[PDB]
Amino acid sequence: LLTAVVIILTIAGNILVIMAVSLEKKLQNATNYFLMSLAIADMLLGFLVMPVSMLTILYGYRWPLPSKLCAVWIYLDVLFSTASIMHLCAISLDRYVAIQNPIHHSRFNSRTKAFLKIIAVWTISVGISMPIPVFGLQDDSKVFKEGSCLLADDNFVLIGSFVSFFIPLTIMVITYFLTIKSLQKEISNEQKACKVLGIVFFLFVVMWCPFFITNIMAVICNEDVIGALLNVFVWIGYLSSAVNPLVYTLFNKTYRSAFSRYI
Ligand SMILES: COc1cc(CCN)cc(OC)c1OC
Repeated sequence: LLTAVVIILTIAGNILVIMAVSLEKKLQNATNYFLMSLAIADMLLGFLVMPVSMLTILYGYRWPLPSKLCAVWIYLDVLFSTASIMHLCAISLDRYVAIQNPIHHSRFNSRTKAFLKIIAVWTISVGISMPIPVFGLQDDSKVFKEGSCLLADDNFVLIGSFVSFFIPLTIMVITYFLTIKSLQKEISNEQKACKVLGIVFFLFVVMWCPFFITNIMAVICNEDVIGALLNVFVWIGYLSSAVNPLVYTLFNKTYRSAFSRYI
C-alpha cells in the first residue's frame, strides 16, 4: 500500500535529522535545536499516529482499537499537528526577523531565545489540544459517529481550525511577502534564499491547505464525496511530516554530507 511508504519515509527522515544534529559538532546552534524539536514532533506523529491510521484503512473504518483510545488518539493527532504547524510558523517568523535586521537579531540570538520559543510553541499546542481528552472521555458521542471516530464537535472544529491554520497561514503569508520584499531591495546567495523560501512556503500551502479548507466545508455546509475528499487530504497532509525534515535541511552541504555518510 502507498500509505506504508509514508511512515517509512517519515521515520527515516527524522532519524537522519536527529543523528545529523546530535552527532555533528558544527550544526549545534539554536536554529538546528528548533529544527530538532520539530523533527521530534514529526517523529512522534509518524510513530504513534500514522500506523494507527493505516490500521484504520485496513480494517474498513470500524475501530479495532479501544474506544477510549480513540479520543486520546485524536488528542495526539491534534497535539502533534498543531506543534508542527506553529513550529513552522515560528521558523518563518525567526527567518523574517533574522533577514530584515540582521544586526539586531544577533544581539539576542542566544540559546535562551530558542528555549523560550520551543516552550512557547509546545505550550500553545498543548493549550489548543487541551479539551479533547477532557470532553471526549466523558461523552463517547463527541468523538464517535456510526463506528467511525472523528471530531463531532462542530464549534470546536471551527475554533481549532481558525486558531491553528488561519492565524498561522496569514502570519506566514505576511512574513513571506515581507521577507521577499526585504531581500529584493538589494547576489546569487539572496536569489537562492528567495527560491528556497518560495519553495518552502508553496510546499507548505500545497500540502496542508486542502485538508483544513475541506474540513471547514464539511461542517459549514454530498456527504460521501466530502468525506472521501477529507480522507485523501488527511493522508496528503501526513506527507508534510515526511517532507519538512528533508527540505529544511538538504539545502545545506553539511546536512547532505551527513545524510550520505549515515546511509
Ligand atoms: C487543530 O487542527 C487539527 C489538525 C488535525 C491533524 C489531523 N492529522 C486534525 C484536526 O481535527 C481532528 C484538527 O482540528 C480541526
